[PDB]
Amino acid sequence: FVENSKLSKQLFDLNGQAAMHDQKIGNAIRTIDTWYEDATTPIAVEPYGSVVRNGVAYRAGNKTDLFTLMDGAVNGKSLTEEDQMFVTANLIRGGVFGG
Amino acid sequence: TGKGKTLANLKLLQHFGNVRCSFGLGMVSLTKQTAKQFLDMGVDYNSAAMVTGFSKSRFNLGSESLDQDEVSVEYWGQTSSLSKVFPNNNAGFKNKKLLSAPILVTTTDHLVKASGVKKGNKQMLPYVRCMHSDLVLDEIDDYGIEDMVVLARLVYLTACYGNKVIISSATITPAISNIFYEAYSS
Amino acid sequence: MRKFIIVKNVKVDGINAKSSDITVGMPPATTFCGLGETMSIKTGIVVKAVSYGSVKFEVRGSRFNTSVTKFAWQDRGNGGKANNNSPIQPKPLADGVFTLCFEVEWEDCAEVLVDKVTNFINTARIAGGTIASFNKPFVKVAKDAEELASVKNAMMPCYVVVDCGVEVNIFEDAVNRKLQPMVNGYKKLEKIVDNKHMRDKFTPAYLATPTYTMIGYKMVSNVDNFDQALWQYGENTKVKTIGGIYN
Amino acid sequence: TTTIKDCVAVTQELQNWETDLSIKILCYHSRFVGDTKAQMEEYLSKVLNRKGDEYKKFVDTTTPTAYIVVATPVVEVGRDFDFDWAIIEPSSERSIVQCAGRVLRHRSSTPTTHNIHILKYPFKFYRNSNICYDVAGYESKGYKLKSKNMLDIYKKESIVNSVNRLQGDAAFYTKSLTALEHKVLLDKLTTDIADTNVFVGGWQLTANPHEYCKWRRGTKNEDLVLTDGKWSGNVTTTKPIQSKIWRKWQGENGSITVPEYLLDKTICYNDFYGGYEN
RNA sequence: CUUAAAGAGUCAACCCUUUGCUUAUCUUCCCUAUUUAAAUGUUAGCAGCCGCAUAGGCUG
DNA sequence: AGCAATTTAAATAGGGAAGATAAGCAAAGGGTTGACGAAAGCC
DNA sequence: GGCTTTCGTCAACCCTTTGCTTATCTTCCCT
Repeated sequence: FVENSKLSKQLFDLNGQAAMHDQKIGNAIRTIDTWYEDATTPIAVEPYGSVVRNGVAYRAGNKTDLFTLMDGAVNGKSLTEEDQMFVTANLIRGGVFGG
Repeated sequence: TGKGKTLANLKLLQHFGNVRCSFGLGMVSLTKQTAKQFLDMGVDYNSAAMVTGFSKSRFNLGSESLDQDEVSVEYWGQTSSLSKVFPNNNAGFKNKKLLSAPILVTTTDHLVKASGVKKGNKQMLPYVRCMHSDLVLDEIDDYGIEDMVVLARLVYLTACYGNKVIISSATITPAISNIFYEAYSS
Repeated sequence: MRKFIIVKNVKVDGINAKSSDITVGMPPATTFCGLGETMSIKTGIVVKAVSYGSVKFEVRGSRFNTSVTKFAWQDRGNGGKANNNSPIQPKPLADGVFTLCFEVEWEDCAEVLVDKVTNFINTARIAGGTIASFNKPFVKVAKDAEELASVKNAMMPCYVVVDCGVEVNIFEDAVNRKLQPMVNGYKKLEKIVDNKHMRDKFTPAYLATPTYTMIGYKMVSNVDNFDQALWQYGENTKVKTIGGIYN
Repeated sequence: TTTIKDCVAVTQELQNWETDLSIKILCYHSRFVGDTKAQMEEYLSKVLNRKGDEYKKFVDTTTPTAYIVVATPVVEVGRDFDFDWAIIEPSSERSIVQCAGRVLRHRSSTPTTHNIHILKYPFKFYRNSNICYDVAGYESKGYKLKSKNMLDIYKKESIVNSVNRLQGDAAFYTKSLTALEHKVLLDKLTTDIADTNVFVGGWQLTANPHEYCKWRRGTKNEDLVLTDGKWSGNVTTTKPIQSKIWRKWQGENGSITVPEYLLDKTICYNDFYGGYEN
């Protein structure tokens, strides 16, 4: 990401050598979420099923985001294996889940 | 404006007889305009002398033969008898046009040095010019305040030898008209 | 046609900051008018008005209390008590760098006028303070109003005093309109019948209570009319500006 | 307008001004090279001549067009120009009368509503609110207007002629432009001798009236000279906005008169508008 | 002759200690730098040999 | 031994996460700065 | 007969914690 750089597109140049970000790779590890509502393609494991590119969050407003399933599991609501696997996948992804 | 002020000034000068005047005007181009009016109405270069002391390189293009414009610096004129008392027979072209002109259509800075100078003998030529010639200052309101002060000094010096001052300004302020009258009265 | 002599950066220290009972700080225009008439007496150059500005001014003390002066046992007959500390009467002291501009009328060269003002200032005392330093005074003339402003701007940098007048009284408007009060003169209470303990025995003497006007500080260039900064002795046993009340 | 950078500011605003009007912008100040300046003069004298319809052939009058000339006081002195209308930045009242004389100078048709729109403030108000009319005006440090609002110091609707300058008023000079003008004129050109005055006596013997009263007293004025396309000093030719320029004459020789104050920085000479601060 | 005239404020000092700012991030797509042209300005001031010469001449 | 050319255009947009805390002590001094009135030796 | 020294006489608070203003700059013009 650049702003004032007098150059339109930079590249991640680890010591000159062309490289790609670890977050790019780690996002591609966690592109396993095929368990949302309109499940046609795997999306990146996110607390909201959110993608910047498509401009939509596949798990927002329809009670399958990570926070409601986490609250549910904690309380006692039996999480379905896919929902359980999604919550576990977000836990090994990481992130602040408080508020 | 547009009523022919400078032509009326020449008419007023010629009402008293033959004309001997210094048309001191601001700007080079306004002196060029008054010279062109003087040329096309009745005045030749044996009586008129347009003086702009910078030798500007503004030439007329298109057709030199079909111009009928661009009043120039020749002054066939008549050399006055005062040139023999000036240093080295006055000078070349410029001071001969200054002193010996019956009608001197000039930029005004060739006349305001008559009132005096810091260093040198640059006072004598406009002094002896304004001694025997009338003074015609047109649109004196466009000058600065110190410029108008030294112009009224020139008016006082011109009136010191009986010559006639023609001021031609439409937007005159009583103050200006008054102090120019008081300079002429002194 | 007006003539002025300006003494710029008059560093004075030991100024008696007690302008009156209720004003402590910058000396009022009665002080500088008194300085002007003092030179009218010593040097003979008779002074109409003085325009004074403050470059720097600090009252000695804190922000709420002035530093009192350690008094010396100088009265007669109190020996024996001289070993103890002398009692302190209230006289605040201050330092101030001033710029003075005297309206004078002079008929000789500017060099002897500058020399006379310098010889006065070398023996002068601004508000009871020793004149620590001062630049060489320079003469400037106000032929017209633009020339008056030339003299005005020749006192840069200084904060001159402009009169803003009294509406109801001093305390009220000092809070309301936030202007500064100072002594513009005095009010005569009683004729003094005992001239034995005075400076002159023939000069008539009156007990006085200081009248005050309300004034503001404006930089000399921001003052529109220089006559509103030139204080002079008015004929009401007061001092006043030539330009009147600053608007 | 009043000064040169004011003229290029009005020009650069009007060139970038989005409107349905077909604005065609000229710059007409005095800081120009010998060639360029002279060319502007001859063109303007032959297009603003309205005693006949010869100008229809020097401009494109077929298409509805706004031919706008942004100029400094070089237009109000000695120019036989005839504009349909003028927008005046106020500096002095004789400037108002002279730029009224540049509108309907050759025609005799009376205007119906309004042919002059006077600006509310000079542009020096945003740079110096203490004094703003001193550039090309008789306001100064000794003669300050109490208010700079032209509703306060001028009539809101007024027939501008020489009458206000001809009458002469000394009272209320701090809140009207005309009485400010008359005041200065009687307070500098007075019946005294002073030293820089007009009745000067006793001082003619001295060099004082030629030193303290300097004829054409201007600023230092050094001359940056263009020699065959190559400038002399710190000039740096630039490129104008090319939005609405109607006429732009090029120059190769000549000289520009730069004040010593603006010599510090580059005057940045340009073919369209001469000198500015950039 | 300016609320004129006049005046020593001195001294002394321990700010202590303690500390988890951690957590997870897709920058990304897109695309014509195009076309010219004398390097001139003598472009070199040399190689022998005639001589005491680093004086002066000759040879091509 | 100075000569080194001109114009033309420099990217639109979408985002700059909230949740936590922000110490409690104990100190902070006074020492001189009094003029009238009244006994009371003293020239 | 003042006159100068020293001792006795008479008191009692409710404080508040920065702005005041805020600096002396170029149009014409021709030489």
